[PDB]
Amino acid sequence: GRIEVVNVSHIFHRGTPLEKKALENVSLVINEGECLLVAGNTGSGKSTLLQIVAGLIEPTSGDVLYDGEKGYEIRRNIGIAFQYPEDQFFAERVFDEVAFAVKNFYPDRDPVPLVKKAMEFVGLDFDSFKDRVPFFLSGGEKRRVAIASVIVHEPDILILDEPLVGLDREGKTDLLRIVEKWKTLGKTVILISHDIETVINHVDRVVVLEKGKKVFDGTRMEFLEKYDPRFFTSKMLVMRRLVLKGEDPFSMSDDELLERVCN
Amino acid sequence: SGRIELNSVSFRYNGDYVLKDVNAEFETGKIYVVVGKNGSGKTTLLKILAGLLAAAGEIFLDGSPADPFLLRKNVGYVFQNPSSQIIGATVEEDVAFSLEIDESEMRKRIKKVLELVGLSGLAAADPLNLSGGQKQRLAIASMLARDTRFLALDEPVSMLDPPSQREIFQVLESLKNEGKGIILVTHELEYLDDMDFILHISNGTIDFCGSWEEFVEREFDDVEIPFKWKLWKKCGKINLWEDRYEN
Ligand SMILES: Nc1ncnc2c1ncn2[C@@H]1O[C@H](COP(=O)(O)OP(=O)(O)NP(=O)(O)O)[C@@H](O)[C@H]1O
Ligand SMILES: Nc1ncnc2c1ncn2[C@@H]1O[C@H](COP(=O)(O)OP(=O)(O)NP(=O)(O)O)[C@@H](O)[C@H]1O
Ligand SMILES: [Cl-]
Ligand SMILES: [Cl-]
Ligand SMILES: [Cl-]
Ligand SMILES: [Mg+2]
Ligand SMILES: [Mg+2]
Repeated sequence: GRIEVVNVSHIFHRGTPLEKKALENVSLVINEGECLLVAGNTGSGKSTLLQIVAGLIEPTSGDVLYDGEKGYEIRRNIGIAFQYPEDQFFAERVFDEVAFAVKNFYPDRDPVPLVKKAMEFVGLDFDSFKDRVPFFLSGGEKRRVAIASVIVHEPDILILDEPLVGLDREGKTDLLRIVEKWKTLGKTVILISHDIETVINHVDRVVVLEKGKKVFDGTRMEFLEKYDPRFFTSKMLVMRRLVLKGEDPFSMSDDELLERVCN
Repeated sequence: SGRIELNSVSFRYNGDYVLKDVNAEFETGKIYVVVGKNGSGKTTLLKILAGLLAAAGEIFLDGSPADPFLLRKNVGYVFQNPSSQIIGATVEEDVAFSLEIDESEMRKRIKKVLELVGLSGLAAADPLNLSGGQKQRLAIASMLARDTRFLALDEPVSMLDPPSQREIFQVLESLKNEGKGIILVTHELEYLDDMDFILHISNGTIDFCGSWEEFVEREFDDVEIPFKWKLWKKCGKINLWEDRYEN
């Protein structure tokens, strides 16, 4: 629940003529019940970071301390979703794909109820998707399958890499519902999303990367008010006008924003 | 130049139709944006356009009929997941790949599409170890190298940040001006500068097809309306963009 990364940096293939400094001395604290948005350009290396935080790779020069530690059945409470869902598939049927986490960390219990509720809270009908091949689904349906497979066993840490990508409006409101219903449970969420504009109503703290370096680690409220706004979306610039004069735009419907801007 | 023409086109994967009697014309020089909820048939339509799927009904490329093998020969396609069209020990081998069928030229048509998508200097890197956004960039490049009359893109910039999305779309727009047909599937529409048409797909049929105004009017619920446009019709020109630089 209390993931702390200490002077981590990671070097891909240290020895050969390439090395690549994916990460550059990253250190940040992410408390429980906190939702963190990992942002930055395409070279920043946020996916690398979330892979480390999820214990998928070993830093070549760092530690991530959960409360100390490593790896044991702490696995149990980590659930990372890859930005490309197919990079995560292994099963020939959607049911097996989703049921993995339950069958793995909880080999005693019947998975059918759990994977059922998991599937329907990403909008996938059970008797309609359970026996289909994951690879033979639409992009949005693949995204949903991934999300479901990593929320099925209710981990303490829910790491989502580009979870909005490929979903329709209904799919995105389903995802954000998931994020909320895991903040309510006092669980930790970690987000990568180029689309800050949507996620930010539901995020507590932003971190921004830059060639591995961390060039920002403020709060949500302190990111729209203290960060280079050259590349904000219109909505973000608007919320910015609303934070600068005193108000709290993170609680205004897409229309209430407008009214409070011109009228 | 040219013009694809779908007449009474329907498609089944195995079970029930995912496309039910589609009629359309896609003409060089204009740009078509395709929207609709998950499982509506956008990708299937697009693959039928690029000759990647054989569909029921008639499809004409310039008056004459066209099998998939002819359609492929004249529409470049970009996958939702770039990885399924990435192959080659390095990036230049990747771009080079569908310059399969010379070595002289087939090397800066390459680094032209690479400088175009913003991938210059990585041409000697294992494609497999690019970032997600850069893999997408790569796919765009390799399709552009083909130099097809039609560009069929299935959510091409769905993982670039909005500045990058905007710039890539400007590249596409340029290519629209040079007489290339452009059919674009996206869920964002946010980065879209201009468009000639918006098609909406409900459950296998093209529900709507007209101007952008007509689209924001009919009120569809499955498609997110850009905050920028909402902010355009009310408030009007408030010159918000100044905040990006503020002197
Ligand atoms: N396995 C790998 N081997 C070598 N280089 C890698 C590997 N994975 C990532 N890189 C490089 O490390 C950098 C950061 O990668 P990555 O962590 O995917 O960035 P990112 O934040 O996810 N960018 P994006 O998701 O596309 O917006 C890039 O320049 C990659 O080329
Ligand atoms: N390769 C495939 N094999 C079998 N069925 C498929 C395949 N791809 C898609 N389908 C199904 O066909 C229907 C329409 O698919 P598709 O054409 O990808 O819709 P879509 O508009 O692309 N949805 P999305 O990409 O998530 O926004 C869905 O119900 C899918 O389950
Ligand atoms: Cl199937
Ligand atoms: Cl048409
Ligand atoms: Cl809307
Ligand atoms: Mg990433
Ligand atoms: Mg699709």
